[PDB]
Amino acid sequence: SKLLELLRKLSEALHKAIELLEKWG
Amino acid sequence: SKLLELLRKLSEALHKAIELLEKWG
Amino acid sequence: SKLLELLRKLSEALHKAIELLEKWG
Amino acid sequence: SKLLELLRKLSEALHKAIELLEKWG
Amino acid sequence: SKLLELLRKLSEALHKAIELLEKWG
Amino acid sequence: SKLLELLRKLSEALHKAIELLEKWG
Amino acid sequence: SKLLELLRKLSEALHKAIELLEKWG
Amino acid sequence: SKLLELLRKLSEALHKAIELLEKWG
Amino acid sequence: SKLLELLRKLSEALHKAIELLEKWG
Amino acid sequence: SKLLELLRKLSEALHKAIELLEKWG
Amino acid sequence: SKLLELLRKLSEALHKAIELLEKWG
Amino acid sequence: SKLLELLRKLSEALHKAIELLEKWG
Amino acid sequence: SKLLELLRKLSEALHKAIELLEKWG
Amino acid sequence: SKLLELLRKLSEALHKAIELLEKWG
Amino acid sequence: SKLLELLRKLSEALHKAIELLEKWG
Amino acid sequence: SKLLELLRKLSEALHKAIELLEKWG
Amino acid sequence: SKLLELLRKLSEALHKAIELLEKWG
Amino acid sequence: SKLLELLRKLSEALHKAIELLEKWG
Amino acid sequence: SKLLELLRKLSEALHKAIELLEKWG
Amino acid sequence: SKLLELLRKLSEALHKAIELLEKWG
Amino acid sequence: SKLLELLRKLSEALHKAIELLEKWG
Repeated sequence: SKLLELLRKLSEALHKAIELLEKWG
Repeated sequence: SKLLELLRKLSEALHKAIELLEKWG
Repeated sequence: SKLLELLRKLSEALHKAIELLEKWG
Repeated sequence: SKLLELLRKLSEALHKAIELLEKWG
Repeated sequence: SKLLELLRKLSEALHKAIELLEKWG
Repeated sequence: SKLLELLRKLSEALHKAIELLEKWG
Repeated sequence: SKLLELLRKLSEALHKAIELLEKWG
Repeated sequence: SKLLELLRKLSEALHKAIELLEKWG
Repeated sequence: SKLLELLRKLSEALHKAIELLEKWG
Repeated sequence: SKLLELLRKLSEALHKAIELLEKWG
Repeated sequence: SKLLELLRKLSEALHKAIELLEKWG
Repeated sequence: SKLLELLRKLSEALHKAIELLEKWG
Repeated sequence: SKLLELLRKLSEALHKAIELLEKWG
Repeated sequence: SKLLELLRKLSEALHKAIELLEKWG
Repeated sequence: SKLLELLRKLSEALHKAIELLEKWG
Repeated sequence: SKLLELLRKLSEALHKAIELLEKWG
Repeated sequence: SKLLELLRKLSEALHKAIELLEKWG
Repeated sequence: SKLLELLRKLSEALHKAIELLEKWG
Repeated sequence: SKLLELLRKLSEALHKAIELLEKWG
Repeated sequence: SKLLELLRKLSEALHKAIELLEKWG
Repeated sequence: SKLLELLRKLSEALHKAIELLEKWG
């Protein structure tokens, strides 16, 4: 469960970073 | 522009698949 | 309903990729 | 050009089918 | 309506695939 | 050649029958 | 062989559509 | 059920034509 | 080759979706 | 099982198209 | 180049997620 | 703001990973 | 094994994206 | 056990610094 | 740039924490 | 070494957040 | 308050690091 | 050893001083 | 400004303690 | 050498913390 | 009591330093 929550947390950091790239470019 | 929206749609889907993993496991 | 949400999102991404293939090709 | 029109056409139909799965499911 | 729209869309994909066969053959 | 032509005419008819199914349905 | 298999498949589909046209009309 | 059957047949014909496209192309 | 291999892949998915529509509907 | 099989097949197709985009671009 | 490599890697993680979803589901 | 939100999201996952590391080691 | 390989995959994608942000920004 | 305790400690501080940056920025 | 540089530094730490989890797990 | 490598990494990131807080305040 | 909490946090991590140097030295 | 011991003693006094700054501040 | 200078000096000492744990460890 | 300059670094933070209490007290 | 305790601690660190000067010198 704690390794699934880490995956979820990592995933949503990745979505924010992609979101910033599309906002920029 | 089109490339970055494809990028965003991928990570939006990747997130929703990981959300499902956490809900299942 | 979330399994079908995931399915819908993947087909959206598939369509946008193939759209980009036609514009490039 | 013709082959890419076919991929796009097929991609539209696949999207229409998954859209009907989600409405029925 | 959705079912008939999908049948029409598939029918065009099939027609342009056969159009491509005839040109290639 | 003649066989590919018959394939084309068959698909033309199949598409025009589906078109009138949608018009009637 | 596959060309005639396809031709047979189109014919079988054309008949199913026409069959539904008569039921509806 | 009859429109769904018609739909299946069109998909089968469409895949048979793609088999030939792949071989010829 | 790669375009036609993708073309095949769309068809297979479309057929899987339709088989599910037919079973639900 | 069928929802997941179709989900696998969309991802499989989506991965193939992006592979082409990377070669083309 | 780098934008496309990120797109390909997103696709790979999306497929691994789904492969896991298919295994669990 | 968006950069700072990413930083925050990044170090939460990192804290979670180290918590896992601590529990495992 | 597969859950952790997925973790590695998201991690690699995250670093790719931030590498892009740094180059763009 | 002790050296991972130090990892956890630096992780807590790094997070608190980020949180201050985010509130100040 | 100090933000971006900072982000790059945490992304590196995250990756190494992950890489240790997968070797440990 | 791999653990110490991480710990050095966290030290770098913490010091650069502190440097940012000193510059901003 | 937040600034002072961060100083206390840093101080206590430094003490734990020096504790560790004592054991290894 | 005596150099390590003085280091520990220095860190101790530093912590209680910061502990006093936080109570006073 | 004096609290931030003290904060700078704390992290500066902590980094050097870490950097010496890596030689000794 | 580095152990001796850690000693110096700790001493300067110790001095600045006491100077703050004298200023505050 | 806390001011007097910090004073006792500082006295101890300085005495320890004297010891070291006596050993080296």
